[PDB]
Amino acid sequence: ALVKEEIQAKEYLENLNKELAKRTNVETEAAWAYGSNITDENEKKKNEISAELAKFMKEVASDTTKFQWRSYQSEDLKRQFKALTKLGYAALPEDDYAELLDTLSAMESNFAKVKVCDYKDSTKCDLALDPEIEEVISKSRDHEELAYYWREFYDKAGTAVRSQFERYVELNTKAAKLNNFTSGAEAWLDEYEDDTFEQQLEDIFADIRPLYQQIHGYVRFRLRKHYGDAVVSETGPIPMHLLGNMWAQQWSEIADIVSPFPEKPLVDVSAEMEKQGYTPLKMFQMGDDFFTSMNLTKLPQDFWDKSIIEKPTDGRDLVCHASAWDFYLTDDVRIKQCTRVTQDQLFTVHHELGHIQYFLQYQHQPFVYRTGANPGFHEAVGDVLSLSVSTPKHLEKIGLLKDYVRDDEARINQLFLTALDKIVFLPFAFTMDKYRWSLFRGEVDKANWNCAFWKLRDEYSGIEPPVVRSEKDFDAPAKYHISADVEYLRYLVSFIIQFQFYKSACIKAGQYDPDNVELPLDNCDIYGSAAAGAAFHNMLSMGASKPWPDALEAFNGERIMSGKAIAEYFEPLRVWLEAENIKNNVHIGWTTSNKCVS
Ligand SMILES: *[C@@H]1O[C@H](CO)[C@@H](O[C@@H]2O[C@H](CO)[C@@H](O[C@@H]3O[C@H](CO[C@H]4O[C@H](CO)[C@@H](O)[C@H](O)[C@@H]4O)[C@@H](O)[C@H](O[C@H]4O[C@H](CO[C@@H]5O[C@H](CO)[C@@H](O)[C@H](O)[C@@H]5O)[C@@H](O)[C@H](O)[C@@H]4O)[C@@H]3O)[C@H](O)[C@H]2NC(C)=O)[C@H](O)[C@H]1NC(C)=O
Ligand SMILES: C[C@H](N[C@@H](CCc1ccccc1)C(=O)O)C(=O)N1CCC[C@H]1C(=O)O
Ligand SMILES: *[C@@H]1O[C@H](CO)[C@@H](O)[C@H](O)[C@H]1NC(C)=O
Ligand SMILES: *[C@@H]1O[C@H](CO)[C@@H](O)[C@H](O)[C@H]1NC(C)=O
Ligand SMILES: [Zn+2]
Repeated sequence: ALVKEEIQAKEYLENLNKELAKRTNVETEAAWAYGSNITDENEKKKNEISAELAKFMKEVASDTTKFQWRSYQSEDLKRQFKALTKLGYAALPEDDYAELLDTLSAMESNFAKVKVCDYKDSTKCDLALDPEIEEVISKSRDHEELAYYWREFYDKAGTAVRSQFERYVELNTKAAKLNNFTSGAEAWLDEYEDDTFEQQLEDIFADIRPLYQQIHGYVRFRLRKHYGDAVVSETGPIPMHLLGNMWAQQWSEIADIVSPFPEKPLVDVSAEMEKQGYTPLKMFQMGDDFFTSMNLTKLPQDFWDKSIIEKPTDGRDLVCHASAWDFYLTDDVRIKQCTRVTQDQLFTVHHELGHIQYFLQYQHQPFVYRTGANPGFHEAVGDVLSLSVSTPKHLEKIGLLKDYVRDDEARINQLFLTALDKIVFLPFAFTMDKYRWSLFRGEVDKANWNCAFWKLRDEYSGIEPPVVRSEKDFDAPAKYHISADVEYLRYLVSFIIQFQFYKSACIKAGQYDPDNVELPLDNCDIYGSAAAGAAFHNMLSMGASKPWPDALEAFNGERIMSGKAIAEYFEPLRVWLEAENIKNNVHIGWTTSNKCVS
């Protein structure tokens, strides 16, 4: 009978979770070794261990049918069993799974191994994205130089893997259908446990979209004054190579030429960091300090012993794209980052340490619950601290910002700078998954795959390639997450919910009061706040033990994902910018791009 079985089921789950953690540890070590050191041998090792774990998962999913788990009284036991039924790629036949792994490593290794020739020196051909190409994209204001590096990178990181990407789409679809999802889009969306999640995001995006259009319009206007009308048109999409980022996902690198008040201070602490002799180690130690200051968990010795926080100086190939790793034991957590001493990198350090903190907070949970409440929660943690670190308030405390006067104009500059990262990113993030969803769902014919990408980038972000592209090119995989098969919606969710977390943490810290002019949201510093840390502890320690609205409720008593907080943060900017665009007769919106030939 069911009472006796449920008791047996509890014991079954307890043992199985511990077994799954141990088996996943082995897979994770092999994946770490490959990412840290790309070789044919490490690839083979990584993929063979994954195939072995996949085989075990199949047996697990099969064994769940021996339990009447849907009949059980315990919501907790039912939730754990449900988690185990979800095979993902491991549902594929043995041979198909092996082919998918080989396809995935082919794409990620291609991305990681991209090298281009110097614009001025065709003999020097060892320029990698990180740091060489990204340095040019972020710093150069020579539009032809920028266009050169754009084309070279997209051709090598994107177009080169079209056939592998096509096969990946086929196998991802096959896997999804074996799990009885319609496509990989539904498989990804399942992580958010909400059948209205897409509509919710459409509604939030629509509310914020008008603010994006104002920022876009103003940036385009300012770029015209810098580059001239031969390079930037008033009415067309912005040429994306001028936006300071390879994918135009964040525009903060061009703040010095588009800032509302160029005669007033604009926060850029990179120079001071270098002057004061900052190192990657110091940046991570400072991140550690921020977390512990909030009464959260200190980084364990394994982190310091085993992390890679600087680009290796030997000849080896590796994945330099920053990442945080859980090894599913106790206190074995690691970061791999090719750390540079810049302001932007200080934020990346805090982002990655947010992941690490989440790992530490939930490591006592059973294996199946050792992940984020939803993928967006995991991405949000570090960014909440980054919002605080980025404030003039905090940066003055740590001696990185000197002789700063926070008048009305300096505040607008700072808000605009933040928006160049936070608002600009929203349409970008949405398009990454809108694109892949449309491919997964079979909504775009193979003949139209590349122009379908640029169509979305045009429709949502109002940006376009610097040169004419066609279906002979394939540009999507030039973005890491697309080559590496990492779901992107997590970042759209994060950029919305991080402001919900930040607003609440700031209120708990006594750092934000909407009726107090001396306590504005955009200058809140949660450093040293045990009350803010307590909220994080309450939420993060849950892991995935409960549906995400329960995790949000543990933080601040709310159960709904909302664009209220992000709009509240930027409201003073919205008011000022709307007026400024009217004052300067700024054209808003854009004509359809001519840069992808069908
Ligand atoms: C995705 O969706 C798929 C459906 O589109 C689904 O595939 C189905 O899974 C079913 C398993 O749940 C499976 O059902 C079995 O069918 C057997 C006979 O199938 C043959 O004939 C069919 C035509 O009539 C064909 O379509 C098939 O291809 C086969 O040729 C049955 O023999 C079998 O039965 C046994 O099991 C049931 C279930 O028992 C349950 O558990 C306890 C006992 O442990 C019961 O007390 C309880 O009541 C409960 O029912 C017993 O009742 C029975 O006595 C037998 O022991 C069973 O019905 C089905 O064949 C399969 N395919 C199709 C096309 O339907 C996938 O599983 C889904 N995938 C995922 C990941 O969810
Ligand atoms: C730097 C960061 N890395 C990823 C890593 C994703 C990942 C998942 C699984 C395996 C390898 C890498 C992360 O979320 O930490 C990142 O890609 N981020 C942060 C914000 C937006 C997004 C971007 O830069 O596109
Ligand atoms: C990289 O891997 C190779 C074998 O694939 C190994 O011999 C070598 O020690 C590794 N290099 C480094 C720097 O760890
Ligand atoms: C730190 O957290 C613990 C529980 O994790 C709590 O009991 C303690 O009160 C906190 N310290 C402070 C100063 O709030
Ligand atoms: Zn992240």
